[PDB]
Amino acid sequence: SLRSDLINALYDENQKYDVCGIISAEGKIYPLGSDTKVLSTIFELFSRPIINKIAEKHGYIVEEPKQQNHYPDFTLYKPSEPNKKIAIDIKTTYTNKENEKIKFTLGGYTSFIRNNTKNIVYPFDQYIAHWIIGYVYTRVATRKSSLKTYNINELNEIPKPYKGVKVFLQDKWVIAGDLAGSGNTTNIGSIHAHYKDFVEGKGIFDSEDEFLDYWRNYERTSQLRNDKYNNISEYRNWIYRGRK
Amino acid sequence: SLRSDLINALYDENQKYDVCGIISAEGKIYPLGSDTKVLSTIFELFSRPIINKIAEKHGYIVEEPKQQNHYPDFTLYKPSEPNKKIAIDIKTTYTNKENEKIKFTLGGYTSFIRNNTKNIVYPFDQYIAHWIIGYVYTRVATRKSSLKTYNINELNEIPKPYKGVKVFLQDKWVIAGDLAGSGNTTNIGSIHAHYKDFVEGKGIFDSEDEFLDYWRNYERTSQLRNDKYNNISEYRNWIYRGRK
DNA sequence: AAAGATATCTT
DNA sequence: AAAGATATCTT
Ligand SMILES: [Ca+2]
Ligand SMILES: [Ca+2]
Repeated sequence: SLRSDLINALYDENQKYDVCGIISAEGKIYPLGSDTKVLSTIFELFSRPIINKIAEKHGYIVEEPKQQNHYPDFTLYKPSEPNKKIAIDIKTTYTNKENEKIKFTLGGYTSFIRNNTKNIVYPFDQYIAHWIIGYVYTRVATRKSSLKTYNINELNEIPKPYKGVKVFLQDKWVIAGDLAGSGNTTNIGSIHAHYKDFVEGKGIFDSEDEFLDYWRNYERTSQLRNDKYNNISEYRNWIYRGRK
Repeated sequence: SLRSDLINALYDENQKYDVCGIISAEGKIYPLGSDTKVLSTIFELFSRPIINKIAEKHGYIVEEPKQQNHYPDFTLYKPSEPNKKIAIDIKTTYTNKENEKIKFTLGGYTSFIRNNTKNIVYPFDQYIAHWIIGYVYTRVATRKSSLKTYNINELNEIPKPYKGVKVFLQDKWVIAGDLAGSGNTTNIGSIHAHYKDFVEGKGIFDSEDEFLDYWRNYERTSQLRNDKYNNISEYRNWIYRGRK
């Protein structure tokens, strides 16, 4: 399917190619930075061509946002089915060692999930799926990457800012956790778990209806949450009390 | 000086090279996206080797943050002058048509400017200068040719997501404005003016002491600024009255 | 954890 | 503008 073909293409492309720099039209190469900020940009650009290639094989148009603070990264849709749009968003995180627990931020809990047209390319009720493409890289220990430039014959001398990178495709609701991923920017937190848990889809929500309801009523601070719910157990108890 | 040599080298490099993609160690090239999240990253990486080359000719050490979430991008200093450190930060913004008015976010007003060791590589009082390397680009809409991968022999055929990149080097206090650059992430706002105003330093503050005092006492919300000051005129009146 | 830093944009 | 979106990290 579109999903199985996209997952296989992403696994493959990642296995084959290691991004190592930015290149000018003149052929001069500038090495990469160490932060997640440079690597989440690089992972998004890396996935673009793949997503477009797989979508075209399946008859889906691909549209990126026109505005800069909108979701999702990629909107897939057949022109004959306007309300079967698929949302694909790329998220990234790091580990210091290969097998520790990781976690992502999964977008806002106060924007398009509470308002049908807030910060989103198409009305939220036109989407039938919300997929996360998750990248995880292991930081290199060196905090002094290269400060020189390179030519096309020195490609294999360029220090890579990661040791290993893994990628998965999973539904957003399935890997969603019950604790905020950020405070002032109010992001859904994902589960806090090993990499295999995201691939396998071992979450905490019983359904996408429960995931949406949880995040739609989650309070912005601890103070407010202490009178309602802080976690999935307290949310289920809030449901028993009659949403009060 | 360090400064004059730095801006000549930045301006020259901008003029002679055009970034057009991310390259892998295998040689495959991925085209660029058109938003500031991508261009911000590319301009930082492009400037890194230039900053280090010029810094080294003046006998300055270049140190980058060891942790994410810390200012500044580049800390320059001599072993003989440890309390005369120079902070350099790269800021980027865009324009829809060449030469319209622009504005930048200049860093938090609630971190290192109010707490000497908050979110900064070195205590804030060891720095004697805070420079901004400002990048401005005109946005160019992505087309179909940006959605595939390229080989090195097609470098000059890759479509760029930008045009007319301009760069300046200026003191943070000199280009600082009196209105916040962001709400929930409490950043200082720069003046709102044309590129030449930034080059020439036509800001609203009379001194770096006034800049600092203004942003150290600026309240986070309009509700609170209503009773204090919202702009330079109100701040100067408040000061005239005895800070009340 | 919770809350607020890191940079910039939109309405 | 002011206020809160865009991603993700630290503490
Ligand atoms: Ca996104
Ligand atoms: Ca910075």
